[PDB]
Amino acid sequence: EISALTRPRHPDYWTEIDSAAVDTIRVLAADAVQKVGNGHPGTAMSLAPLAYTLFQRTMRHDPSDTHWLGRDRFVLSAGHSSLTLYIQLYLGGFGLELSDIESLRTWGSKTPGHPEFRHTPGVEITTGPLGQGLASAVGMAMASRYERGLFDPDAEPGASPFDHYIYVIASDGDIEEGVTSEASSLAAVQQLGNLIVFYDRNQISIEDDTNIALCEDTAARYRAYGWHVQEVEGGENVVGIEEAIANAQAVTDRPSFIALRTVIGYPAPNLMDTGKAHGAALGDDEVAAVKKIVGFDPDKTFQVREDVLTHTRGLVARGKQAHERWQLEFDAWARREPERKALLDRLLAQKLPDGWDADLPHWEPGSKALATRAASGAVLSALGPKLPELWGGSADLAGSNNTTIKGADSFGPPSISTKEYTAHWYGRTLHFGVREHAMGAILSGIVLHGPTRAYGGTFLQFSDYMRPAVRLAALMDIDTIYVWTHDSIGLGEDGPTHQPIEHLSALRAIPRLSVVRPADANETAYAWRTILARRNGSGPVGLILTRQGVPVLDGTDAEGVARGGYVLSDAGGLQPGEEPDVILIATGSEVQLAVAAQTLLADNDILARVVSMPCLEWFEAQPYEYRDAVLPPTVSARVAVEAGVAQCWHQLVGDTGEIVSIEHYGESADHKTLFREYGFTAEAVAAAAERALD
Amino acid sequence: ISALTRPRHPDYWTEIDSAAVDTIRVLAADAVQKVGNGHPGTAMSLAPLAYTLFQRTMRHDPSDTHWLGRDRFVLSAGHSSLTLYIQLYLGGFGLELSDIESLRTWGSKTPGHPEFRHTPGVEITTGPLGQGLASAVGMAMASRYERGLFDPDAEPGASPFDHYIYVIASDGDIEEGVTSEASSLAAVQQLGNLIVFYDRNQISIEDDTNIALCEDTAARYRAYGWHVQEVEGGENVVGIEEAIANAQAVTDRPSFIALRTVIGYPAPNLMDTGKAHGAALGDDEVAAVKKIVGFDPDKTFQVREDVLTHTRGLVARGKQAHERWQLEFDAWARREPERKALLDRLLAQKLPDGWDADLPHWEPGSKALATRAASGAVLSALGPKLPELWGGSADLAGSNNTTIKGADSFGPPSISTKEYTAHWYGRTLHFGVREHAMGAILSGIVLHGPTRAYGGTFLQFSDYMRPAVRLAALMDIDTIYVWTHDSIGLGEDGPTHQPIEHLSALRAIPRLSVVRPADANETAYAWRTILARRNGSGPVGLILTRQGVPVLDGTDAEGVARGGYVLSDAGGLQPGEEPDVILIATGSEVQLAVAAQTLLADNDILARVVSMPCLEWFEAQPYEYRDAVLPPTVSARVAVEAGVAQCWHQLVGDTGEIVSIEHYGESADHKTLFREYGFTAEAVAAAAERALDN
Ligand SMILES: Cc1ncc(C[n+]2csc(CCOP(=O)(O)OP(=O)(O)O)c2C)c(N)n1
Ligand SMILES: Cc1ncc(C[n+]2csc(CCOP(=O)(O)OP(=O)(O)O)c2C)c(N)n1
Ligand SMILES: [Mg+2]
Ligand SMILES: [Mg+2]
Repeated sequence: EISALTRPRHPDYWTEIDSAAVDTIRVLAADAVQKVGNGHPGTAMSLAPLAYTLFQRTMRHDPSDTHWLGRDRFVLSAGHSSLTLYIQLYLGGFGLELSDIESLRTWGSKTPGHPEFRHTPGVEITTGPLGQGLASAVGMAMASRYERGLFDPDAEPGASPFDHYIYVIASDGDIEEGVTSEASSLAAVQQLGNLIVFYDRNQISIEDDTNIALCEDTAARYRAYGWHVQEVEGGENVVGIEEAIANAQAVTDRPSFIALRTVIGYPAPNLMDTGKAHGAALGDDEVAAVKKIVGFDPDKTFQVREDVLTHTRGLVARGKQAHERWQLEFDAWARREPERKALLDRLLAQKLPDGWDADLPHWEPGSKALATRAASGAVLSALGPKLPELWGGSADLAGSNNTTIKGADSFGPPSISTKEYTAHWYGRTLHFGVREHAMGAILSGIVLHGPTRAYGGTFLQFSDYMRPAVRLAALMDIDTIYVWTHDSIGLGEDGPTHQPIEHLSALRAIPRLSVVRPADANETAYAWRTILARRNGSGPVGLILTRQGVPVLDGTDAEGVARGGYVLSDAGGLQPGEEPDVILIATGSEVQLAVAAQTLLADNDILARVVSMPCLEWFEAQPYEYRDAVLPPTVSARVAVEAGVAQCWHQLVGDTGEIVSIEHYGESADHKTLFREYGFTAEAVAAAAERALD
Repeated sequence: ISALTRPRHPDYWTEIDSAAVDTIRVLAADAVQKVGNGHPGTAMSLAPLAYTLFQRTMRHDPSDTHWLGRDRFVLSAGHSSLTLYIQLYLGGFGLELSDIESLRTWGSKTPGHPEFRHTPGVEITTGPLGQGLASAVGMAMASRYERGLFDPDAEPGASPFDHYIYVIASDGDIEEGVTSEASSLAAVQQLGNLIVFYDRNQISIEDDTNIALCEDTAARYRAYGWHVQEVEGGENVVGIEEAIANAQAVTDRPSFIALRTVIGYPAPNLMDTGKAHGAALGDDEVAAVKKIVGFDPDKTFQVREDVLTHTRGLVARGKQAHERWQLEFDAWARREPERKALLDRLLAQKLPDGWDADLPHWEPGSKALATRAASGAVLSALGPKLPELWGGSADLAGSNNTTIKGADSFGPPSISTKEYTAHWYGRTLHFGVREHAMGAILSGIVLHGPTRAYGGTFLQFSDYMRPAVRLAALMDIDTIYVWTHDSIGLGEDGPTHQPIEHLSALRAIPRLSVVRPADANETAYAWRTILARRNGSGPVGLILTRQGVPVLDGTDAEGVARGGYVLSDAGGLQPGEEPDVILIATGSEVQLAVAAQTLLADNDILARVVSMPCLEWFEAQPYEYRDAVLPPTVSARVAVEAGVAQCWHQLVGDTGEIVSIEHYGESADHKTLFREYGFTAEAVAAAAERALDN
């Protein structure tokens, strides 16, 4: 029953020491949680044998260089079981020490409740929101193939220094989350041979026994996708685990899924196989009882036998040696491929090739009205050729997002090629399907895996579908790029389910997400330029683009875009010491109203400054000297214009300012009717400027 | 090719029916050609199916679209709105030919995507892919639970409350994560009366689906536990109708029917392409199509009299079905006077006498109590008195306090577990780790009938369910989202879990009321107001703390119901004496407001404390009330909230202060976090002082 599943099956090399190492994992987890009084001990206990096998034996990595280019990557998607990762990091010499384990979940420690990228050496990604790690792992896998395309394409299956695996530990919760279905469905399409996922199937979650909400045959589901699926029984069946792993490595045309049936919190006599093992301290009695069962001293805590540590720390030496062997192959590769090596070096130093931005498109103020999205495609098409690290695509909307670099092929197995798209393994164009959330997660995987630069595209509205991934990117401060088109009622007839209203405010609220909304075709070009150049740091970016055509304007300025907000034209106006009478601040498709109203106000002896604000976050990060030059605090008469809610503009316009906004849902009609009906006209901007003064 | 587009007409089918079908196709083609944008393709290929469902399959009355006993239909592929419109028209539901001629124009009854309440017989707003299907699930669940309340002892199929939910889904719906989650939980709950067609048609916006979709969708459905069947060809009405009766025969598994189809049949050049999906065919293709079907290529919106006469028979059929049904209902009413009284109470949106008589109270100064604990206490107290109130949690019942004490669980008894006994007419919902599906399901429930469902998860994960939440607000229906662990207050789980931008981001959604009780009593008053429907009929997100908070002096039911009210008046005041300063706070930060009020009096500063549990309710109150609470002559204002500042600027104005958190948190206990991030009475007091000196 409970006894059948928790029976050991140790391989031939496995000594008493290995059994002690495992037992050490289990008690360290129980003690670590007991110390702080809250945490997640149960899963760490049952997964000890698996985690042990992965770090000590399965994976290629070097504990003295967690940045080693050629390392296998591990992702703990079940982020609650952070101790699983922390203890291997400690046991194997990765940088964590016993005192870090003893600091679980305390202010500023290297071991927070969920693992954080950059806080701890050896953590490949922040996880915790369930689904995210698995879905991102898919991205990592995809990136490794694309990175292979760029550095060593002609190498043979397995023979490249750039060949490695992505290992993922997922739980029931990961398996239930929609994002995982999406990412898995697409992983199969892309035949990601080097992705190997363990699913800890343990019939437990926070509401205890999973039967109350989970009846599916997950393994069959994965077979349905086109994954390589295996079922292994029992947490202690290291033999079963190791055979599954080798079977998976041998399959190179399908990502692998190994469902491992387990009893949570083994061997806690009373608490195992319960929800309580998942998310609370076991209590002193259950901890003592566990120590007795494994032959540990129930009166001491954080006990680590010298022989155990001496053994596990052998990974340091094994790692070093693997790294030294790998180095010869790499060095050989560098001599054989000086060109591609120079690229690798350019990408790792985060530099761009000379004159990469020389073909940058330009449009003349007054020329034909051009949609900011069409401008983006043109800019992408121009920079493509000059930036091999740039790839990306769309969530089934390539036509509408303008994300296909002109004359680029598609990323995928040739057997997925269609009439419209030719797929090569080292292709450039990404097709995510109608999978925005997985798209988001994938993009974080891509830039976490390596130095490539990927972007993903969909309608602004569906930033709602991918929100948890965007948030996580910002938390991680990594440089993903989300192309969001059809940014307002401007989109017209598709109606209120599609038209964004709250979206810019809600996105601007996310600490560290830069929301970039170019006023016209040239601001667009200057935007990409600033994004790729990394002028404003290394956080995520949402690039907001219109469906409908907008004027090409006078007064646009690269340097000004890169500053976030700048003066598009003062009113003439003007004299030294000549503040303007009123400041109009606008963004994206509403800057043209600011301008036209500046004309209507001069014709009435009112002198208006127009400020284009393509990125409020970049503006706010500029020093006060610059900000007060653009928005002098002595001018209180201010008007903001944006086809979105007022919420995020109040601090900027102050007590006596006005905001021309949309506070309600839209309607199914053409854009011109919509902007008119909702009062997005030069006259309304003018009239607000006038009230701004009284 | 094609044998796919080959007809298979049953034995009753006449020439007329073939004309009826053909009319659907051209009506669709013209209807899009007129306005010059839209989605014609699918509406053409789905014609036979749509025709069969409304004309024949469904039990409904086209002159009472509110008929209690009607089969419900959901077109989850919202873009093919014409498929629903044309059947509404053809079958006498209220739409006329002029409505069809008004597709996608300002204020017409036929917007781009169907809109609940805008058109008679649209059951739900759809358009964001996945939403309709996921909610259909919720509808199915509602019907079961509604049967429990009205006619439980009736026999399988013998109830007037027994009917079906039909759902048309497309490739995009099938790809979307929310669909997976919903489907998976649909099988768990064994929703015998839910029957879904999936238009498997190898086409989406990026042309041929092979570029991003290789899975065997039908297998995947078998894996869940679903009664699956495959039918081949858009024209195979016989296949379709047998599939239909097979599905109705199976009463313990939700049924799924993959229909394989050629998009935009019979458009000679545009069928089977992405261009048939989402643009106007053009004049030639339209012409060509009429020729192929024997229609005048020079006349538009042509509807033969014998066609319409035939299709309109549905009015007559619908009438008699409604009449036969009435006898059973009336029989049922005589047989069940008590349950009829409930149905009547519920339809009139009434609450039983003394329903809020047991409402919990707590004395100011008593043991610190967490606002989530207060919620469960309240829920427990009202459960017995309100049969229509059900719901549960996204695998966090223990942590959300959503189980009504002494309640049973909703599901087949065979999913029962040690912790939860499931009955068919059980009350406690177990969504598992599927927040998005949870959101869509709550919308299904309250759309389907007059029951009142709530759903629970951590505030953080409103991110996972955002597109469902937003769609609820767009429809203005009275869903309820219990969001617990509202801030850094949640402690050691860390920055992936701690909400920062969420209150602001959620407040930004037009029509979502974000209710954050200050203490256990406010919590009780909040529920009272939500269930009373005092503030209208839209969605509510109820924000609750993980950690204990003081029971405060000056809480007031009437004030909560108003959204924002005066909690205390500084001690020094005279009549017509404004306070020196106003402290406005919410939820767990009100205690700081108070405690800084004491520190400010001890310094001869007279401060008003305003609790603002719901800013949207406060904003909806007349200015007389608002100015009574927040007199415009007092500029010296301070807001306090453990979230971002964004939503608070308009309220505190130019010279006010905001005590906010502008960055991500940290993994430590809650007291350390509030201290480190400046959430103390002193910091509130110091900010009051600066405001005065501005
Ligand atoms: C999207 C999301 N929803 C909810 C949570 C809260 N949560 C953390 S772990 C968990 C379920 C635990 O079950 P399982 O995934 O089986 O992990 P186990 O305890 O077996 O290792 C939940 C609901 C979360 N982190 N992310
Ligand atoms: C969540 C979401 N993402 C994207 C869209 C935009 N969109 C509308 S339909 C569609 C895909 C069209 O293909 P499919 O659903 O298979 O419809 P078909 O052409 O077969 O009728 C997309 C991406 C949407 N409406 N909702
Ligand atoms: Mg589990
Ligand atoms: Mg399709």
